Amino acid sequence: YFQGTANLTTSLLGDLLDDVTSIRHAVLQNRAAIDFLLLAHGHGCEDVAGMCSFNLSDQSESIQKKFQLMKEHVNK
Amino acid sequence: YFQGTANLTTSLLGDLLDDVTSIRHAVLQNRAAIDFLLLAHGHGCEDVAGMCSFNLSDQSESIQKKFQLMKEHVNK
Amino acid sequence: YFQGTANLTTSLLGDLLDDVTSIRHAVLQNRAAIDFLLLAHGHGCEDVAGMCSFNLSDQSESIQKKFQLMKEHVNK
Ligand SMILES: [Cl-]
Repeated sequence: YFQGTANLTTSLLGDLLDDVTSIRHAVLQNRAAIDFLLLAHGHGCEDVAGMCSFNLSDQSESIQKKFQLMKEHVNK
Repeated sequence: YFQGTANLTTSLLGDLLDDVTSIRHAVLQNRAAIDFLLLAHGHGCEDVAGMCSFNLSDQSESIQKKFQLMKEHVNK
Repeated sequence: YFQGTANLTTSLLGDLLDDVTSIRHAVLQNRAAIDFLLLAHGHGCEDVAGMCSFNLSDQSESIQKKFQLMKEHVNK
């Protein structure tokens, strides 16, 4: 049914949001590690494109609320 | 039609799953590279937040099967 | 309505595509940083699994056009 397709979509998006959140966290831990290494070479994060930045696209707020709204709409 | 919207959604999700899988793999290769560098400074991965961990959110199993179920449901 | 579910889905996918694009960019900047460090140890990217590669799964073209087609179809 349409409820079928819809519920599959939200289930799937749920899993995918959680994997992407997890990916982002790892990338930022990786960047922090990199900056410690640059430090130990006597270099600052400014010596490497992007390495000072820890404010990635983080539309996490927006996505969680829309996801909730979608579920509540799709499964009620 | 609804089949239209649905088939666009699964096509798109297909591409996105493949890009996210690929991203995760790269992040884990990046972390492995980092740990080799920490090693060469005489440090262990325990000296850097997260650097020992290679078990990221990996709901890949779950997502592939739901994706398959969605396609088969959406396009049959 | 179905337009409801649909418009929520595209809004959400929009945010997610933008976050994933942003993630990928960061991972590639992280890899570039890593390679500079390997260099400073007298090693080439060939000494570390994946570190030479900057051509990640990048189905960005395909996804943007399908996303556009989906919106135009879903919200018209
Ligand atoms: Cl990374």
